[PDB]
Amino acid sequence: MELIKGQALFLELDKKDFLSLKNNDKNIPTFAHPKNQEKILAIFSLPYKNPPQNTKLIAFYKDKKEEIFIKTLEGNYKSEKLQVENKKIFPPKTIQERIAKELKEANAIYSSYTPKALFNGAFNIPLNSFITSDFGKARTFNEKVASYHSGTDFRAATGTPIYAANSGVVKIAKDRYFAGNSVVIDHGFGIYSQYYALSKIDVKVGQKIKKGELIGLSGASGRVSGPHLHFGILAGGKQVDPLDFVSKFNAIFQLEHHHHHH
Ligand SMILES: [Zn+2]
Repeated sequence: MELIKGQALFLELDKKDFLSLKNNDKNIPTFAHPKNQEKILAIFSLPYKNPPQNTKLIAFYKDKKEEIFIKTLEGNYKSEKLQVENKKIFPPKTIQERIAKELKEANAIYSSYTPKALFNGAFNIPLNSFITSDFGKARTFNEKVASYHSGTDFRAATGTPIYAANSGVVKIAKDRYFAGNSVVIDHGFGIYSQYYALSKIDVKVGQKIKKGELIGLSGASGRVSGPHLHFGILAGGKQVDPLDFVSKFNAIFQLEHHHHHH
């Protein structure tokens, strides 16, 4: 199999006598295929940054082992040059404790696995065909610093209402240093959706949220300048192309075949 770096893949395996799916030492959790009761699923994701050239997974069954080979593809990522506030790439030493704190909090959330579906059918995606910066765009900040885009940016006037892409539990709902007013929702199965750069936050941590419920208003408080929604997905432990992820998830989990938007 082949997978573009920075993308997720839904792996389908026989359910009968299955024990474990392992990358190297890492256990990859599995969950029931929602339509085919002879199959189970796992989410496998490749990092955008420094991915392996090839991956070998092993599925352990009671009486056999199966090897799954995945070759990393480079894809067709583009690039942009951006001017940002200097503080966003050179934070003063005195604020780096706050950044380190917010990193530890985020890591605790993403390393906590919810072994049940909190979502409800397909993810909604924004009704918006003006992507100002796609996932994985290579970036040069202020002519000298490099990065890559870890989510997808949609042109939106400040104050555009933002609705949860699916049901789940809110895990983050505050201003964070780099990407501003931020909401993160746990959907179960290690799937998290992210909404950054907001001007207003209308949810609170621990709140159960339904698909299509208002979580805030779009803003211009993010790392990059300009009014936009930053939308992200973390799945399989990695930031992945969120529009691509939603397309693959929805093909499996949608309850109706119609168009999925709020
Ligand atoms: Zn962004």
